[PDB]
Amino acid sequence: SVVLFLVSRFSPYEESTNEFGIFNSLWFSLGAFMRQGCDISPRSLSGRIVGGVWWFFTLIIISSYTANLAAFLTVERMVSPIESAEDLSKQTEIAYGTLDSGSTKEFFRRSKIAVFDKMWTYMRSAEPSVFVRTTAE
Amino acid sequence: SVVLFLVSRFSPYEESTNEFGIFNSLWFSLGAFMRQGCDISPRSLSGRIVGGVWWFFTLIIISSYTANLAAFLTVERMVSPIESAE
Amino acid sequence: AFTFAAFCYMLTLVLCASLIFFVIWHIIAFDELRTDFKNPIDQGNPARARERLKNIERICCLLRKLVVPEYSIHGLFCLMFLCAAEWVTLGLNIPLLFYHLWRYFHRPADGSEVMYDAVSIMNADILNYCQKESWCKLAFYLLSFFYYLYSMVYTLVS
Amino acid sequence: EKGVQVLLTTIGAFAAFGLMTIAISTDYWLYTRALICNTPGGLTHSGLWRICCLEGLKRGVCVKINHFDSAEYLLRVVRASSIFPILSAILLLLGGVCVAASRVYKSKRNIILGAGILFVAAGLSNIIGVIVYISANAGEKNHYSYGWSFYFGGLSFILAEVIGVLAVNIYIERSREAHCQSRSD
Amino acid sequence: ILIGGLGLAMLVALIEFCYKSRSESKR
Amino acid sequence: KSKPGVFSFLDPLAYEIWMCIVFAYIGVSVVLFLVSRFSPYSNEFGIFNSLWFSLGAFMQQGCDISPRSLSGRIVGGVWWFFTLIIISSYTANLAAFLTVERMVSPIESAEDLAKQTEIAYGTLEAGSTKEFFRRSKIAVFEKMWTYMKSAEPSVFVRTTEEGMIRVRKSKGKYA
Amino acid sequence: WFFTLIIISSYTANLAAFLTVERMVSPIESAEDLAKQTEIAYGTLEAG
Amino acid sequence: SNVAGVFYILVGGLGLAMLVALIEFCYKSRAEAK
Ligand SMILES: CC(C)CCC[C@@H](C)[C@H]1CC[C@H]2[C@@H]3CC=C4C[C@@H](O)CC[C@]4(C)[C@H]3CC[C@]12C
Repeated sequence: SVVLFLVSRFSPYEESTNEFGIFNSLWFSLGAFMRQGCDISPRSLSGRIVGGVWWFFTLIIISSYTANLAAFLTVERMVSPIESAEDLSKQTEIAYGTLDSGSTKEFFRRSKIAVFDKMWTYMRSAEPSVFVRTTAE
Repeated sequence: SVVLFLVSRFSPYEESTNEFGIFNSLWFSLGAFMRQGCDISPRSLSGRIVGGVWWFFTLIIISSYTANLAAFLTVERMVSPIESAE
Repeated sequence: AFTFAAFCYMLTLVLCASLIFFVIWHIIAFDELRTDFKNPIDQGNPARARERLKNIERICCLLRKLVVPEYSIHGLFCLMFLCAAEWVTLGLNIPLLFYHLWRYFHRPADGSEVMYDAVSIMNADILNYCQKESWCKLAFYLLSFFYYLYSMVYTLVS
Repeated sequence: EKGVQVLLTTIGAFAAFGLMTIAISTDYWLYTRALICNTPGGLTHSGLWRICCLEGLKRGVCVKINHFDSAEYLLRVVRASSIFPILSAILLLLGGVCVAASRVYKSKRNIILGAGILFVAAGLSNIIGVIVYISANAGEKNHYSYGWSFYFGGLSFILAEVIGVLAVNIYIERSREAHCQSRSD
Repeated sequence: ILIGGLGLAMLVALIEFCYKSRSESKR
Repeated sequence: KSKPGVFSFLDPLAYEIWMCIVFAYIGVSVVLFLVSRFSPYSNEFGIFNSLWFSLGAFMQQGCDISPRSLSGRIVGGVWWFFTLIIISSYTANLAAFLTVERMVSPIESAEDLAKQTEIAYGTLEAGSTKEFFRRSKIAVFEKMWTYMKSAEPSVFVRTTEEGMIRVRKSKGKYA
Repeated sequence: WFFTLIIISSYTANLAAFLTVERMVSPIESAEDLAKQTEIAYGTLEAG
Repeated sequence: SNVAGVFYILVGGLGLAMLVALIEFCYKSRAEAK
C-alpha cells in the first residue's frame, strides 16, 4: 500500500493522487488479497508492477491456505505432547507422580542423573500429592 | 443468458436493454462462471435474482471441480477393464 | 534462514530509499531557497516580487505535503521492529521517532498553523536549522539503510 | 519514427527467420540419456529429426530418429513432420516479403497488415510446435535438459510477436494519417 | 519476488519522474 | 531435515507449464491488441493494457477495462477458461502434495519394516541375530526370515562396520 | 471479505477431504483384509 | 501432457478470433465502400 501510494503521488500518470492515496491504496490491496475486484486499477507501469506482484502473492497464499487446510481435514494426526522423560521434566502443565512408599520413589530419591533429580525435586515440592497409595488409584 | 436478456428487455429498470442484450448477457454470465468480474451488473430484482443463482451455481461447480481433481491427484486407482469372463 | 525479521529488514531497506529521496528533495529545495535568500532580495519590480513570493510559497507547500510520509513511514519501521521483537534496531530508531513527533506537534513558530510558513521561512536562523537537520537526517538514513542491509544478510545466512 | 520502426520490423523478421531455421536444422534441442547409444543409457543430444551420441564409443554418429491410440498416432505424425515450426518460419518469410513490398507500394496500406497477421500466426504455430515436442518426448531417463536450439525457437516466437506489434502500429499510424488528410480535405 | 517487484517499481517511478520532469521543462 | 527450496511453490506444476503459460500470455495479449486496434472503424486495448488485462485475468482479479467486440471476447473467454483450469490444477496438486506428505508414517517398529519392501534389511552373516531369526517361532520374525536370504543380492553382511557403511551409503534403502 | 474467504476455502477443502476419503475406501476382498481390521466382526457356526 | 488440451483450445480460440476479426473488417470495409 505504501509503495503504491508513493509511486502514484510522486510519479503520477498525469488527478492520479486523489486516486491511490494511502486510504484507497490500502483498499485496493485488501480487495486484491481477498480475490474481490477493484473500483480502480493503476495505469502507470510502476503501480502496475506493484499490483502484479501483489496479485501473484495473493494467488499463491490463498491456494496454499486452501490446500493445507484440505490436508489437515483429510489426515488426522494426534501428536503426543511427550516422547521422552526430559520433555516431562521441562513441562509444568502435566503433573506426574509415583506410588507412595514403593521402589520407584526410592529410585527417584537416591538418583544421580540430572533429569531424575529434577523430577524428584518437583515431586517433593508438589501440591497436591502427586503420589498415590495404589496402582489402580 | 436468455432469461437475463428477456427480463432486462421487457421489464427494464428504466437504456436498460442496450445493456444486457443477448451478447452482453452471455458475456456477463461467462465472466461470472470464470470468477472474473463484470463491466455491468443488473439493477432490477429479477436480473439480480438470476445473477445470484448463477453465482451460487458457479461457486459450487468450481469448488467441486477443484476438490474432485485434488482427490484424483491424491489417490491413484487403476481399474482393470475386466473382472469376469462375460 | 528466512524469517519474519529478515522480511521486515528487506521491506525497511526498500522503504528507506524513499526517505533518502525525501531528504535529498528537502536539501535541494533549501539550496534553492538559499539561492533566493543570499541573493539580493530587492523587490522593486512588482512582477519579480510576485514571482519570488509564489516560488517561496510553492516550495513551502511542497515541503509541507512531503513531511507526513517520512514521519509515518519511520513510525511504520518502528512498529515493524517492535512486532518482530528486534529490540536493538527499535532502540536506535525511537529517538528519531520522538524527535519527529516533537517537531510535528510543537510548531515553535508563533503562528502554529504550518510546520513551514512562507512568512516565517526566508529567516536565516530557520533556514540554516532546516538545512542542518536535513543533512544530519540524510546521513542517519544512509547509515540505517546500510545497517538494515547488513542485518538482513546476517539473518538470512544464519 | 516510421522509418526506424519499419527497419526494426525487417531486422526482426530476418533474425527470427534465421533463428527458427537454425533451430529446425540444428540438432541440439534436448540433452538426455538413451538406450541406443552403445553405453540406463548413454548421453545424447537430439533435435527434431536426428539424434547424436556424445561421451560414448559411438561418439559423433548421428542417426535419424525412429518415431513410432488415434490421438497418439496424430501427435506422432505432427511431431515427425514438424509442420508447425516450418510453418512458423514460412510465415515469417512471407511477412518479411510483405514488409519489403510495403517499402515499395507505399500506397497500399493493407500489406503491413498482412505482415503483422503472419508474424502473430507464426508465433502461435511456434507455441503449438513447442507444446507438441514437449508432449511427444514424454512417455510411460531423467535429469534431462533443453538446449540452445529450443531457446532459439522461443526467441523467434518473442521476436515475431514484437514485430507483429510494430507492424500493426505502423498500419495504425499510416491509416490514421491518410484518413485525417482525406477528411480534412 | 514481492520485494524485488517493489524495488523495481520504485526505480521505474524514479525513471519516469526524471523523464517527465525533463519533458515538462522542455515545455 | 529437507530444507524446502525457494521457488518450491512452483513444484505443483512442471517448468514446461510455466514456460508455456508465459508464451500463451504474450500471444493472448498480442492477439487481443491486434483484434482490438486494427479495424479503422475507440478502444482502450493497446499493447500495454492488453498485457494488463491478460495478467489480471490470469490472477482472477479483473481490471477496469473489458472487451466489447466479438473477437476480443472470444480471446478473453478462452484465456479465462485456461486460467480457471490452471489455477484449479495448481491448488489441487498442491493439496495432493501436502496430503501425501502428511500420510507418511516412518518406520517405528518391526512390523512396519516387515510388511513394506521398499527398504531392504539384513543382519550379519554369522552371529546370534541370524540364528535368532532362523530359529524363531514368532509370526513377524518368521515373515522377516522368509524375506531374509532373498536376492538383495546380499542383505547379509560380514563385518558390522560394513553394515554401518552400507546403511550410510544407501539413501535410506537399507536398514 | 475475510469471512467469505475463510468460508469458501473451508468448503472447498472439506469437500476435497470428503471425496479423497471416499476414494481411499478399499472394501473387503480377501481373508487378510478381514483379518487385520476389526471394525467388522466375523464368526462361523458353533459346531462344524 | 495433462493440460495440453487447454493450450490447444486457447490457440484455436485465438486463431478463430483473428479470423472473425478479419471477416468483420473485410465485410465492414466493403459495406462502407458502397
Ligand atoms: C536526528 C536528526 C535527524 C535531527 C535532530 C538532531 C539535532 C541534535 C540537530 C538538528 C539540527 C541541529 C542544529 C542545526 C543548526 C545549528 C548551527 C549552530 O547553531 C550550532 C549547531 C546547531 C544549533 C545544530 C545543533 C544540532 C541540531 C539541533
